Amino acid sequence: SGFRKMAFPSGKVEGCMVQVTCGTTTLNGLWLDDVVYCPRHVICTSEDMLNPNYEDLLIRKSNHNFLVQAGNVQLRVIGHSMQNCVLKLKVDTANPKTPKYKFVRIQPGQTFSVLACYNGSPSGVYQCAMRHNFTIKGSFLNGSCGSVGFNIDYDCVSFCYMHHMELPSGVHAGTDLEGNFYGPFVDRQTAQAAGTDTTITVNVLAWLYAAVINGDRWFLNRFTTTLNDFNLVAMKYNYEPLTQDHVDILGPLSAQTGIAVLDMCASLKELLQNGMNGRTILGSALLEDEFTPFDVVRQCSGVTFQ
Amino acid sequence: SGFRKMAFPSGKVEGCMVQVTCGTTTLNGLWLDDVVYCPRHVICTSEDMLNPNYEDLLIRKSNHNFLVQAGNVQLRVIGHSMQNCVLKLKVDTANPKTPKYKFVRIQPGQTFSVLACYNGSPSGVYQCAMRHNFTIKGSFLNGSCGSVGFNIDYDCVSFCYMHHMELPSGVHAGTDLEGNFYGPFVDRQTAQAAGTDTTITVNVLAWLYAAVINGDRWFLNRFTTTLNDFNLVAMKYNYEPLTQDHVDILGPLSAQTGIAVLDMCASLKELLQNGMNGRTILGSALLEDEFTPFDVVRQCSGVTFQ
Ligand SMILES: *[C@](O)(C(=O)NCc1ccccc1)[C@H](C[C@@H]1CCNC1=O)NC(=O)[C@H](CC1CC1)n1cccc(NC(=O)OC(C)(C)C)c1=O
Ligand SMILES: *[C@](O)(C(=O)NCc1ccccc1)[C@H](C[C@@H]1CCNC1=O)NC(=O)[C@H](CC1CC1)n1cccc(NC(=O)OC(C)(C)C)c1=O
Repeated sequence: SGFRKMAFPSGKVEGCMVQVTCGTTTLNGLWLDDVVYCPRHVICTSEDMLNPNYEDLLIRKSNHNFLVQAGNVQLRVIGHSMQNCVLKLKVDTANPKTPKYKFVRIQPGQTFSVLACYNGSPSGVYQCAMRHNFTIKGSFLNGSCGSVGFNIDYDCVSFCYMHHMELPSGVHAGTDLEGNFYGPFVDRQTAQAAGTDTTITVNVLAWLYAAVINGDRWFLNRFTTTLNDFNLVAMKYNYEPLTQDHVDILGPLSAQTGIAVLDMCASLKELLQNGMNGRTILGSALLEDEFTPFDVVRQCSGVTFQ
Repeated sequence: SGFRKMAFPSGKVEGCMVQVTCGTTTLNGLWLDDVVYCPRHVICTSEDMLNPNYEDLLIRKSNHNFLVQAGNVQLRVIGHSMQNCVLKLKVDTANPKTPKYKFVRIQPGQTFSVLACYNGSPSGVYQCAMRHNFTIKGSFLNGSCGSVGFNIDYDCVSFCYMHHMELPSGVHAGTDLEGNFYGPFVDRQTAQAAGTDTTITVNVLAWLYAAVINGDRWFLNRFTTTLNDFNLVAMKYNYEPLTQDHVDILGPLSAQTGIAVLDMCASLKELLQNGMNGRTILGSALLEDEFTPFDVVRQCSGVTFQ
């Protein structure tokens, strides 16, 4: 009973957070086995930030220019290397708290938990979606760079995001753990714009299934729709096209509720055309799009992790 | 920048969660030093739930009846005791991961993080407010009882909630860690209902201040109101009366923004009377009341825990 935006338990990732300082800049790093991963702009001064030549700047650095602290312990840096927009600092000690992990690049519409960290110390946890303009709607202040986003499957932590920068109107951009940016962005202090954002249709449909599962049924109508006719309306309201893959992905939820996917699309189509008429769904007065189909199943069926 | 509903990092609590089985009932317990805390109804059959005589039921229980697992390590129960609605199981092994902790009874209007667990394994984290009707808007399934709510101050975990039950409005009720229910609820299978609930006015104001700090400022206006006139309008909408102590508690956010509380109240009065005209505030189309002034200050100033 109840439906909440829910993050993964963050303990397995808390144990990996360290502090990385280079010269005047302190941010967070991720300590896995004997490697610390952090944003490469830790080597920049405020002047460098406006147009940095990272390869040239890094040649000027040595292992001892990197001060890495895990709580009250300094880790010795014995090697360093750049991979795209992240640095990899080899350290002489392996992290005893390293969880089972992998690095993944997620797709737009997929969600993950962010452990917001400052000076190597975890501060809070919240859920984010990779939007189709490759931004996230985060909560990030000075010092949060190097905080990571992740999912947990059983005991395995999949790291998918490392935080680098803020974009206009309070949204955020970063890389995967191989240092490749999500979206057309670059780690440079210059004006950069994100593309127009859109609503994540398959996620709205998942959340409408969550609503039915939790006893909110008032938006269900007696119609069905074809995929084409639905998308004609969806595009008029800045919704992402719904694909047959999306329909197929919603299958398990539609079996759980006895409401065919294209029937739910006909109810969504009516909501888009007529609005919500001042009524709420799952305690929201708008249509929510940052719950994936899996998020809904996971929460409504009690999947756990250890 | 950016403002998100944010839970505390949960790892300090994850290291305390265990599974407690008694007969056919399995739920979660909280393992601190050599004591495991869990809901006393773990000793009940469904037949016991109608009017359980907990004192008599417990007398018939052996230490051997209590099967406690921490991961795949069984803990030997060597003693048990009842305190109000919580059972205290003394175990052979003190929890090596016991954090610095306190037991506190939170006040209505205040927030805390819930670590939802099943079979002693953490599954997710989210923020809840203790409502004025002594319920919380949680997400809890079969097997979640014994999950706890907490705040973290520096390195001290203040445990304030243990989950016991769901109500016929989709909300939840439980105890403090001394086993005393919040609200008038009882741990037996009887018809129970949440009282009327009021909107937490001081929290709505704090969230409007959060909005301004993050640059979402369209609802600000040049008008001011008296405290009494604001409360005349507020009371009609089932908002909690705003006291002078509330105005004082908002002092830090008022000073940060330069917007006097009675100036902000004129925004809130206009939003109550005329609605939002299809705009959002921090991404919400309704007025959010589950952020405390401290939650806003904590998030917008970036304080950290360890
Ligand atoms: C990250 O570097 C960080 O946390 N660094 C440690 C630190 C920084 C400053 C002071 C003390 C310690 C920050 C994270 C930012 C901060 C505010 N919100 C965030 O998400 N990243 C940057 O500052 C980033 C670095 C560039 C990519 C390499 N940066 C620099 C300068 C400007 C912006 N953004 C910005 O100005 O956006 C607009 C829309 C123009 C306001 C930026 O992200
Ligand atoms: C908690 O006891 C628990 O999780 N126990 C272990 C377990 C239970 C069931 C199956 C396997 C394992 C549950 C938590 C509830 C369950 C679903 N969501 C929750 O939040 N608590 C209860 O069942 C509670 C126990 C009473 C306090 C001692 N209980 C009993 C009887 C009735 C209700 N409520 C209820 O019927 O609510 C409605 C909305 C009317 C369905 C109740 O919580």
